[PDB]
Amino acid sequence: APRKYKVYKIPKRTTGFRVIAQPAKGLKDIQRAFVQLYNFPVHDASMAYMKGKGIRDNAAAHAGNQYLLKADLEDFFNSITPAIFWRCIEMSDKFFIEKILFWQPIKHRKTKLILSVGAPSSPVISNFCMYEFDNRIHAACNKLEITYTRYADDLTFSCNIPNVLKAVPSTIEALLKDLFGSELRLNHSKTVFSSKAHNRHVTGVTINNEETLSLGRDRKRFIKHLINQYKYGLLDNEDKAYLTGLLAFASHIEPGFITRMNEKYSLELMERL
Amino acid sequence: MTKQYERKAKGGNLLSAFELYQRNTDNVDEWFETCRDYIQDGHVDESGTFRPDNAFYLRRLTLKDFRRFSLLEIKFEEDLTVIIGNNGKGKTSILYAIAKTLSWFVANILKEGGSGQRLSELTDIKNDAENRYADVSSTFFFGKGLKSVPIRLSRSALGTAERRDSEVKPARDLADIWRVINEAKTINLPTFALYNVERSQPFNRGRREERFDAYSQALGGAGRFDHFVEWYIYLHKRTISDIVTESVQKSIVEKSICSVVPSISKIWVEMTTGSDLVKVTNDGHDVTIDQLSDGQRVFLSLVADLARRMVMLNPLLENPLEGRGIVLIDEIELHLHPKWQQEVILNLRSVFPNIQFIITTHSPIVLSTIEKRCIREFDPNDDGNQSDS
Amino acid sequence: SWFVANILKEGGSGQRLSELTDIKNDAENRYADVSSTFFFGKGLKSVPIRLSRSALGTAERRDSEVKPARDLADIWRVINEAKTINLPTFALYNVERSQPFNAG
Amino acid sequence: KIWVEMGSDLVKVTNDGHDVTIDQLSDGQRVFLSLVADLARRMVMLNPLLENPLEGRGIVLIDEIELHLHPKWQQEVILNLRSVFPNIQFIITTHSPIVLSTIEKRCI
Amino acid sequence: SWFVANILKEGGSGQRLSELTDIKNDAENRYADVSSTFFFGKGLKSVPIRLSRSARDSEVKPARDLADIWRVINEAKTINLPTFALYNVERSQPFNRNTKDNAG
Amino acid sequence: KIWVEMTTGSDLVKVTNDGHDVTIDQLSDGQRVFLSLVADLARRMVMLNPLLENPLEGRGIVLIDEIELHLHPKWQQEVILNLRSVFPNIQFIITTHSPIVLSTIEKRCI
RNA sequence: UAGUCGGGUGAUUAGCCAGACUCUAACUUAUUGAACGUA
Ligand SMILES: Nc1ncnc2c1ncn2[C@@H]1O[C@H](COP(=O)(O)OP(=O)(O)OP(=O)(O)O)[C@@H](O)[C@H]1O
Ligand SMILES: [Mg+2]
Repeated sequence: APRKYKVYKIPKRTTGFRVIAQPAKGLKDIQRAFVQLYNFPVHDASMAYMKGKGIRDNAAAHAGNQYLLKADLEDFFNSITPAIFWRCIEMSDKFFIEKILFWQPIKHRKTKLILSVGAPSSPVISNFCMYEFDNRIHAACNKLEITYTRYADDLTFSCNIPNVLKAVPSTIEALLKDLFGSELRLNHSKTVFSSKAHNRHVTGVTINNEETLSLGRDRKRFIKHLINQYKYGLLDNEDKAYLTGLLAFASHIEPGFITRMNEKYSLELMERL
Repeated sequence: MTKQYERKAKGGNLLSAFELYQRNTDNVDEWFETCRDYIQDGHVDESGTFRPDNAFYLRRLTLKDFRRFSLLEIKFEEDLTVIIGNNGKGKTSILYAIAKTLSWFVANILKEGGSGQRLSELTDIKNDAENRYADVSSTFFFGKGLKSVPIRLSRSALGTAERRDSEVKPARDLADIWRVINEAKTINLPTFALYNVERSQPFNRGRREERFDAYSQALGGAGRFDHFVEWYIYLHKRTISDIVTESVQKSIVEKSICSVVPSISKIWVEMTTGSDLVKVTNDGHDVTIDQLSDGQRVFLSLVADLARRMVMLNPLLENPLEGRGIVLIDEIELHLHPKWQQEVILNLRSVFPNIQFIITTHSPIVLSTIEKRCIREFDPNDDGNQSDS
Repeated sequence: SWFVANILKEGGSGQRLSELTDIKNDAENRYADVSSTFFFGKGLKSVPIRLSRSALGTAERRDSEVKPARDLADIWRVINEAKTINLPTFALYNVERSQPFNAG
Repeated sequence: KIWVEMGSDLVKVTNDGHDVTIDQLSDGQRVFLSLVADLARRMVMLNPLLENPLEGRGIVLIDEIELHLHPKWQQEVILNLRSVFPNIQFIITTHSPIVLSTIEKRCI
Repeated sequence: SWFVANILKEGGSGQRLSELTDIKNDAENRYADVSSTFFFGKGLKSVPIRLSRSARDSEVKPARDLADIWRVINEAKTINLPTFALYNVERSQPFNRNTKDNAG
Repeated sequence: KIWVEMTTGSDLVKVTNDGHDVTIDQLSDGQRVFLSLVADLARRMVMLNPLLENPLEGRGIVLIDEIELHLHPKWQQEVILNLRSVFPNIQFIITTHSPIVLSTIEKRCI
């Protein structure tokens, strides 16, 4: 149900906590069944929370560009409400859909209905809400030779032609106010411009100055200190599993790094882990 | 997660190291040292000037719907940024917003959970705006560890039933680090000042020897030359003796004042009468501060407040004037003869080197030797209501 | 003063201690507490209060704990507003009362 | 344009095309407005028989006339003052030598 | 100020020079003299007035006479009085924003 | 009694109240009032008696309403032990509520 | 000059090679959810 959620805190990698609301099991299954019953329109540029297309593809969409820009939607999930969903459906019996889809974080606000990050159905509705937003933004971008993707609160644009992304921020805002009234809003504090002169990266994947995806020198040094420790067996159980997971991540994003690590010490060492 | 914070702090992330300090041994000897050396490390370069290993300095301001502006961005140069325009554009609103964002730093170094200044729901939101709320977003920088410290002083318009929370929590966190580390062991704190037009006032006629009175009425606009005179008399009384860091503080402020202000060559305190008044050797004639002119008095009431706030806020720094901070000045040309206007900044940013001066002016002759990277210029036609020079 | 502030106005914040005078100058603690217990009838035989004040630059904001006294004062105010009830008469008289000597 | 808007009687001025208040006015716009409106009031009150009270007489002193004023505005302050106060004697001190360019050397 | 005061009421007395600040610090005489000279057109023409202050009196009679003439003439019938005004940096002040009803 | 400036950065008054060396703020309020009265009288009498070896031996009339105001009984029992010995030639006209001060005054002077 | 990308040595540091620079990085969130692995 809308109130059938459980709230908790998960910490942050630097300081502070984040508040999550995982649904109950029965409504979890009900919303999964609803997701299966009707598939929602989704734009290709939304390379997040879909089969196959992962972080690597979203970051590689901008590999072959030298000027990078992006903005972060302010309070993405919690802004979506019944009105946004139904306007999106109309633009292209219904009360139980409202009940199943949404969350009520306040005991008194029966109408304060929003998507939670925990909800397994939240990704599908989030992608569905911006089907025309992505349509128009990508149409404009490709009209001006701009590659645009969105990793779920990370609207990324890239291009090679100088002084074109400058108008893109404003564009975004305008379109937003046409589509979702004035409810969902951008985060002007996070908007970042970068070039081949600074530290570009999309969704955590670094983009080096040679138009290839990379783990970044930071990690490439961190999980090689970890490997040098494993060489002398100075890790632990959880730490060793952490190194294994990080090596798997580096294999997925930058297989060349794994090959070079193998050449560094051996093949059997990484088969062991 | 002791492990993830451990990894971050070992990388160099200051926030994770401080969080480890707040969990271990505090209900450790390693993470406390990391956090303190992060905010205490530095080197003396060729020019004999202490330089931080991590520099604290504003980086970006974004005024969304704030007074005249509907959107603006200033890459505060890290060190000197003179916003040259002319009346009606908003060079005072920028410093007002910056001071009100630094007020949270000051409030949360005064006391955890403190409260800083706030935008106004009557005079800070653009009247033509459709949002009916103003947002002063900002981002500071404090080194590789805390490369980005966001803040957002936001305020809705009076009568609109839609508040707008302010995101000051990162400021709370960084100020928490400063204050807690200062308590555990003495460190050097950041200086924050606002010298707007209100610093021009008649020379009318707390303990003043603390270290946290450097923050009293620091972002109001006038400074406190009353407090400076009181504290300087205090220093004189405490350091006559034979005729001590009080003596060194006194000498530092004396040299600062006698160097920045050209008319003033000496300054001391006399009590051969029953008054205990300050004498200034202005223009070669010994006088009192009441007898000083309007441009020899503010040019003193600025440098004196700054030097005071920076000797008794950077106690361990060999030269306290080299400490860090963010100083706003709203009209550097106030009451100053044009010849004075032509060398104000060249000397102001020569005895306060590591300070980020966000200065504003309308006299194009202030920008005499100032590099073009430091100048932000609202075009007379393309007025300030558009997102440099 | 807290009882007065809360009986008069809802959420009223009575007088607070002073960081400049109401803290012992020589105290390793670096905060001052003024705790006090009250007795109001057979029920609520112990209404506590603390007025705390810490110097500037201390890690924990040593804070007054005035919740129960505020609750009792709010009970006074609410029950008085509903029906008239005689209320406490707090007063102070120092050596300053030796001083020479609007219908609303 | 300057007018009074009714229920707290705000003074509204069309500054640079936008209706602001004396609070939402620069430090030079408001200071010049003060130094002008004060004289306007004084002379309207002390010259009740003149059909144009601004023509009255007197001595008006202004120290640092260029205070809170950018160079363009410095270049035309005294001239406008003399145009609205033809007969008032004006004794004006200053330190910025770009207001002198619009006066005769007789008055320096 | 003498001219101004002597118009409000008969025998007024305008301000005088300060003793601490208005006298030259190195003066060999220890007193300051300010000798002004106005022209009232051609009717009364010259009008001297000298203020003084020691660390010495002031001859202010001509101003008293001229202001008395203005005052009596205005009392008998309305005239146009002069406008004496000074503006210093103290006009640079925040807009108080606090209106007051002074009842005429 | 001294003034301590050239220490503590402020000017404080210091006394030897009861053998201590304290600040005058630690003195009892009644002692402070009596101190102010005595100092005022001494200053006035040294101003008005320039040609005199001890100016305190000058003439005059001093009135004191409630000489024992705010003074603890232990101080009342010593107030008037030195008024005449230090101000011989001045007529004191005092009024009082306390008998403890009367235990030091003759009936001739009551 | 500065920042930045991240090829090897050495062991999250230091330090040697490359390089490129629209006014213009700031490495994020777990148990949901994708993607990696593992079993
Ligand atoms: N709430 C507001 N709404 C609309 N315009 C405003 C508002 N606040 C200020 N302004 C604008 O500010 C302008 C005055 O300039 P401002 O005071 O902001 O800085 P400045 O003039 O450059 O520097 P200083 O005030 O020190 O002289 C007004 O003309 C007015 O148009
Ligand atoms: Mg002046």
